[PDB]
Amino acid sequence: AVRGSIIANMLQEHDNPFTLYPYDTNYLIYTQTSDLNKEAIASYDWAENARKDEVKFQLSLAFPLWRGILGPNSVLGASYTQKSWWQLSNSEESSPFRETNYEPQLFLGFATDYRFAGWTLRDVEMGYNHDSNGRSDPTSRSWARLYTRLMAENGNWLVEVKPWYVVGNTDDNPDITKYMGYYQLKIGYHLGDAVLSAKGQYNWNTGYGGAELGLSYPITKHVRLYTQVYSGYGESLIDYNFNQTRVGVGVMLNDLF
Ligand SMILES: CCCCCCCCO[C@@H]1O[C@H](CO)[C@@H](O)[C@H](O)[C@H]1O
Ligand SMILES: CCCCCCCCO[C@@H]1O[C@H](CO)[C@@H](O)[C@H](O)[C@H]1O
Ligand SMILES: CCCCCCCCO[C@@H]1O[C@H](CO)[C@@H](O)[C@H](O)[C@H]1O
Ligand SMILES: CCCCCCCCO[C@@H]1O[C@H](CO)[C@@H](O)[C@H](O)[C@H]1O
Ligand SMILES: CCCCCCCCO[C@@H]1O[C@H](CO)[C@@H](O)[C@H](O)[C@H]1O
Repeated sequence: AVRGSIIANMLQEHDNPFTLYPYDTNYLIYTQTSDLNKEAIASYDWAENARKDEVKFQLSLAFPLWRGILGPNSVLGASYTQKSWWQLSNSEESSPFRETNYEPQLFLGFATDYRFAGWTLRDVEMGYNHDSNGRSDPTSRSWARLYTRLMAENGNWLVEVKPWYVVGNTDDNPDITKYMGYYQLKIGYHLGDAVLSAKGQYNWNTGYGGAELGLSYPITKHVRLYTQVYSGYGESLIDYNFNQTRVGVGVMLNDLF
């Protein structure tokens, strides 16, 4: 059961306060994109010398703020997630960071046990999300969402849906919905210790969207070899309206399950 189940995991108490909880996946991979969006970041010095090969990484942690707030198997929690695109090899430019996306959340989560013809709905999570790239104009992007996260498992499968509703200011990128849509779908499949996964969003009206396929395998007890292939719009905020295909290879700690 407790395999990829975020909320139930947060409920399990740690003896050491400095032992964190994983929310999303944690990885650092060496990537190569098909197109490096220069239009958007043109304001930057290095902009011209921008290379199509960046070190991409994602950090993702959850913090239980208050267990049992709404009954047993409930938690008022927070998570922090950060994706970074880093022109590491771009030595002529002093290895700049092209983009970072800071994504903190505040939610009410529940660990559950509903049945769906084989499936079990394990997580039901409802919260506020903020995602900005901490840039001063013009390369500044930001948007906010009220969201619901639902995860269910059934054998080697995991399915998580995340519908959302936009709230707050969207001026840095008013039309962001046109590229992101109204929800995120995520599928994981366990083939032994190999984990195949897919994560995506798609605005069924505008035809815009994006996908991310992944495959990982344990290098050791805690670290995995991870291969990623992103294609489409919205890889990062600064490229939300930019299309691209990105293949990368690197290491991972936790996968979706
Ligand atoms: C975990 C391994 C990755 C190590 C990366 C080194 C830490 C550098 O840190 C990065 O510096 C950038 C420079 O402004 C910031 O934009 C990023 O937000 C920050 O993560
Ligand atoms: C929409 C609000 C999400 C539901 C979360 C509230 C947590 C309740 O918890 C649920 O209670 C059910 C009893 O009816 C049990 O059958 C489920 O296994 C249990 O997870
Ligand atoms: C299901 C409830 C989840 C608790 C979410 C924490 C929400 C606190 O988040 C708040 O949401 C407001 C939206 O009404 C925004 O205006 C505030 O800026 C934001 O801080
Ligand atoms: C638990 C099942 C819910 C899955 C979430 C999918 C809902 C996203 O559905 C979207 O809702 C929008 C709002 O009206 C519509 O404009 C879009 O056409 C529709 O795709
Ligand atoms: C989101 C990740 C993409 C999922 C595609 C993986 C398809 C899994 O495919 C499954 O493989 C099993 C073992 O070979 C078979 O027994 C099942 O019949 C088959 O559905």
